[PDB]
Amino acid sequence: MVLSEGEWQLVLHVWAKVEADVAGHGQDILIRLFKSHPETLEKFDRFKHLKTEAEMKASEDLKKLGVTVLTALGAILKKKGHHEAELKPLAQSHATKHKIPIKYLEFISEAIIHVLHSRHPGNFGADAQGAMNKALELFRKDIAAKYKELGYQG
Ligand code: HEM
Repeated sequence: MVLSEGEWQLVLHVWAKVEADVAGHGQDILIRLFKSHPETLEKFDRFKHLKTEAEMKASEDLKKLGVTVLTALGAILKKKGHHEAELKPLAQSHATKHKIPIKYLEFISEAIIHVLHSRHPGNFGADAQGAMNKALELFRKDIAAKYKELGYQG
């Protein structure tokens, strides 16, 4: 699928806001995912044991992961669709080391949208949410295609 430039602009304008606090937004997102869809936590051997939201917030390693994930995502969004080189390593580890089904990539997309909507209401009205949704769907479509070539199809 293809985003127009005005859609990419809506995406990169709210992302610029996220980028003022990457660690705080990575924390919010992962916790939202884990609270909404607890089964997802089972994929993380390093964080599997965290029992409450308070322990998740206090986890220094979970914060460092959140930074790593948002940074990789940010790098993809900034390519505005031309993200074939960035997607390759990401799809290989998520398909063959981590084994993350597309369904879980849908769950984290929903958590990203939930946190931007709560934190950036002024820069995340309906049009901007529509554009971010389209960018994450494009992401998911391209990753699923890569999964299939890799032998996983998730
Ligand atoms: C926006 C979508 C996502 C992005 C950009 C992303 C990015 C990354 C990156 C950059 C790393 C470290 C390098 C690597 O192992 O490839 C990582 C690790 C990992 N990811 Fe993802 N990921 C995403 C979605 C998810 C989801 C939905 C799951 C599970 C429900 C997941 C599970 C994991 C696990 C288990 C690891 C290893 C973490 C650790 O170091 O202990 N990922 N991810």
